[PDB]
Amino acid sequence: KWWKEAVAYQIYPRSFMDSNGDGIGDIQGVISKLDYLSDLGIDVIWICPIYQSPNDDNGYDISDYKDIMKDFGTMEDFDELLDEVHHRGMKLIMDLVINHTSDEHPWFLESRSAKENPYRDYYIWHEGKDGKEPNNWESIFSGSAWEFDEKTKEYYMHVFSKKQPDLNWENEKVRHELYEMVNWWLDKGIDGFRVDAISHIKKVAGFPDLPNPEKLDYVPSFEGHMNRPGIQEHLKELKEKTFAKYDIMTVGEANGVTSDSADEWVAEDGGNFNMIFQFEHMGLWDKPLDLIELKTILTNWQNGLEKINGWNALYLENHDQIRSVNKFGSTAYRVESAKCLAALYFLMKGTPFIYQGQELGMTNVKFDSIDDYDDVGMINYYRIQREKGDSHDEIMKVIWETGRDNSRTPMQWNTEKNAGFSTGNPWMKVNPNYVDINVEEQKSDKNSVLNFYKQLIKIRKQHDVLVYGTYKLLAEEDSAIYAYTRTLEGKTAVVICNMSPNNQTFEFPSSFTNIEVLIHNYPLDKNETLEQCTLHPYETRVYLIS
Ligand SMILES: [Ca+2]
Ligand SMILES: [Ca+2]
Ligand SMILES: [Ca+2]
Repeated sequence: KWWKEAVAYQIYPRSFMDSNGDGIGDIQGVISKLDYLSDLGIDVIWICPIYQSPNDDNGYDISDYKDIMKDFGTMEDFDELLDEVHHRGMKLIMDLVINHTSDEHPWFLESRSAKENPYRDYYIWHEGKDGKEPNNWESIFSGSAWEFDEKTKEYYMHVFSKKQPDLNWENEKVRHELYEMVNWWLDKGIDGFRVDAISHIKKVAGFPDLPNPEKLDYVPSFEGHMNRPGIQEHLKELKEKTFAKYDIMTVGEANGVTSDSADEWVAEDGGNFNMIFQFEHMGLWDKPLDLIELKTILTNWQNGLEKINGWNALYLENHDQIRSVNKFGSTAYRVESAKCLAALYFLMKGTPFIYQGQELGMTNVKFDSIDDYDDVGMINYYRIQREKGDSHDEIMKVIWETGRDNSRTPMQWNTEKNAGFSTGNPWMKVNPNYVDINVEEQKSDKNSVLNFYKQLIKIRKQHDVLVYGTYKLLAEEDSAIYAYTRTLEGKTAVVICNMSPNNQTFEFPSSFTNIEVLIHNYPLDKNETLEQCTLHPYETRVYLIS
């Protein structure tokens, strides 16, 4: 229940803060900015993988689960981070990556050493078919989902990058070792896990070919390994052997789960996770804004989980997506839309997550060279598509509007060199607009995006209706206005958001003994009457009704 009232902040450590001038963010960097997060009002800190890794996927390819990435620091630095986080009245949850390991993980080095060895079926191996791969499955990062090993004359499976071989969850020895590793971290006193790619662990037995109606070289293989039948057997065991033994919060990255099939994931009775990251409103790995479509999706999840006593994880950004201002708002009304977006997703029923930079209203970036980018997915995509005849401009268009690297440029702290993120050369170039968008500037401006998030966190903590209140959608047919209420006892909160770059008129959806304006991003017009709302572009208002 503490995780229900919590506000979470997601840190992408490589791009948060560098403290020793090598252009790479580190743990001591995070430690130096804990005041910032504490003063923001953050309850829970989720940190992206900080384990030993070759960084072919920036930490999500782990070669040692119990050692810290050398770039980030040592185990002592982590211990210091956890100790300092805990003394500031905050909690830390780690990223649990157990769908796959690095190909440099000792398990896999042994696994690939011979066709028969005790670690061979720790991963997924298969002989080829017709001098080619076992099947036509495409990796999520493009190319074949199978990599050939010359020594043992067989292919190993990787849903993601080549250096990320999938673990074999049908092997009980694999599960046992993972369970031991998980409990090892929980014994250290961490407060839970974000469970990475957990919906990809069950493969369709036999790994059959998928329908290829357009005769591609490789086929998008979601129907082969995402939320496949039988996955709940593993997840239920995972909970029973690890999570259920501790007072922690677990949030599973569960791509491919819909609002009607979310029961055995997040239901109060029998659910394997406290909450999940669902992607129906986001869309992973796709290559104005129908506001009503967004209404339907978010409302489905609100109504759907309320019915089974589930709990929603609320978010608009993360390290795998583009910036929300570009995706849902407007760059022509950056400051305003960022606040409008904030109030929109933050004040729904669930636990809100804040990704680094989101509270500043950071936007996408446009680098001209493919060499300026890092995402293994888009680098592969460039290479493949260019060979097929796509122009440089065509591919960069996709990368700019869609590439997740938009969310991995350094955190913008001030107006100094590299926005104060590093004294050296950042691993990824800083967004040029840092001279306008940074923490220092937004701290002293009471109308900044940063201070708006501070107000949101504060009013949510002060009003139980904003935490446990029932959600109801208002004015569904309005293509510009997203309005909804939160109701708890004699308290009704009315959240109004003008999701358009234009002025809009809107009748107040009225029966109250008291009304109060909890938050607003535009100055209040004195002549304006409550019933006739004249909303500016991306104006948002939250009324409290008694
Ligand atoms: Ca560093
Ligand atoms: Ca089995
Ligand atoms: Ca007005």
